[PDB]
Amino acid sequence: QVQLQQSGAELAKPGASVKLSCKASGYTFTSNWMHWVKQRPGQGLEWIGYINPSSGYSKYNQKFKDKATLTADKSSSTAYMQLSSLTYEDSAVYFCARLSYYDYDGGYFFDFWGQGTTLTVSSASTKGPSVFPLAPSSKSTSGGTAALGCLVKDYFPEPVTVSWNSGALTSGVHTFPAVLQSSGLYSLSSVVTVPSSSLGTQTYICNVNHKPSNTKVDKRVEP
Amino acid sequence: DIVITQDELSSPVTSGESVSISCRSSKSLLYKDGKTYLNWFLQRPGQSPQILIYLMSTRASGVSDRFSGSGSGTDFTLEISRVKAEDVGVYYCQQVVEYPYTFGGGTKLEIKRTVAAPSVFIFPPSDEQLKSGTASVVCLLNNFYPREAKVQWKVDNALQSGNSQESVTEQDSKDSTYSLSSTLTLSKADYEKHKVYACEVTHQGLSSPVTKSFNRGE
Ligand SMILES: C=CC[N+]1([C@H]2C[C@H]3[C@@H]4CC[C@H]5C[C@H](O)[C@@H](N6CCOCC6)C[C@]5(C)[C@H]4CC[C@]3(C)[C@H]2OC(C)=O)CCCC1
Repeated sequence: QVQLQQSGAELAKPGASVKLSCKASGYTFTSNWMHWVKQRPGQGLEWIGYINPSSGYSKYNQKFKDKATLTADKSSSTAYMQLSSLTYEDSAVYFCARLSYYDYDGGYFFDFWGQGTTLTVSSASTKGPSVFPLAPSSKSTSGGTAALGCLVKDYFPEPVTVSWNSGALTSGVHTFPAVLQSSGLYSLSSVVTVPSSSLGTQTYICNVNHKPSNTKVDKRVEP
Repeated sequence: DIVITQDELSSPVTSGESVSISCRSSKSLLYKDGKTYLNWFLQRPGQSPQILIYLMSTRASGVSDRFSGSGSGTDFTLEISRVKAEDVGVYYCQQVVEYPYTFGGGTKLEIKRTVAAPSVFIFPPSDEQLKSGTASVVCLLNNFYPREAKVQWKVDNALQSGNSQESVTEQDSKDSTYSLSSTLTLSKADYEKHKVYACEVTHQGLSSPVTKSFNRGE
């Protein structure tokens, strides 16, 4: 399986630096140039640059030539992007993407992407979430199905991730967009619908990650 | 640098209808070899962009034959012949004829479907949360269309104002519905002074407002 896997979300202070990683597996890392892309809401996508991992040479968008520094470690099949002298304008999702070329038609494009890394630049301190059960009950049944979930409250910065039963449960899952509370902290719920029949014999656990605070929790959700 | 421009929105489309998304460049993307260095990507909600078309009109690996591309040196079109649920997301054009590579601002595609009422579910606060002095009451509207909905909270039949927040999912890629959470936040003190907690939802798929409620401690 060709895939790119990126480092988890980070908080950094104004003026500091961060170094983001992109591990390549399932192919010879040195064979494909690795590109990086920035994404912010209503700012589309911006191309940052690429590195040739075989040679170590990198090429930049002029706009990022003073911001980004690309490196590659051949032994660990990992590409890195350092972002220097951070500002609020650097808060974004950053992707790595591999370039492929097809000699038969001259076509080249980004064929595989990392899942992205969220970076928030802020002076405020991190805060990990409090995770509460949204318990299934008669007030959450319909037919022979029941809704249950987890409330992920009071964290900073974004994002959290939520899986169910370590990723075994995906159908019916709705993880909502976070909302900013008046407190300056974020909150979100993740919900799933399951067979009401299953509530007695099937365990449901939400697996909550808050990479910017380096915290994780599992919360068992009982009827 | 080349500036790539797209429209922000595409007029929503019903499953089976055709749709057309445009993109334009400030410079020609036609190179001397006769090829035009324009790519199309689809970014589905929460995911990375995925290649659809390269060289302006070649479909990439595993891309449905419902997608096709055309254009001049500077004006381009992505054509979806018979739109489907899974097409929902943001479409981006990208020029790669020169560095720096540049992208359009993206075009969101929403699909239209039949009116569908929300399933409404309500969740009292956890004993664990209460111990720490706050109560969060959650009302869930699952799988409805269209997105417009009103959720009012009533505590002991008093309408609440200014103490709830809502959040809505992007359009589901299988059934083209939305889901929505409404969270009412109270102090432990205020929560424990009242009995009846109700979530009242108005929606076009509902003849009249549905109310889901519980009594504290039941
Ligand atoms: C301006 C002239 C340049 N043009 C093309 C031409 C493109 C090159 C064609 C030959 C390829 C061989 C190599 O094996 C490829 N692999 C290296 C390892 O990683 C996976 C890919 C990349 C390769 C070098 C291409 C990189 C992108 C090149 C420079 C393109 O230029 C840009 C700006 O992208 C643009 C229009 C057509 C000609």
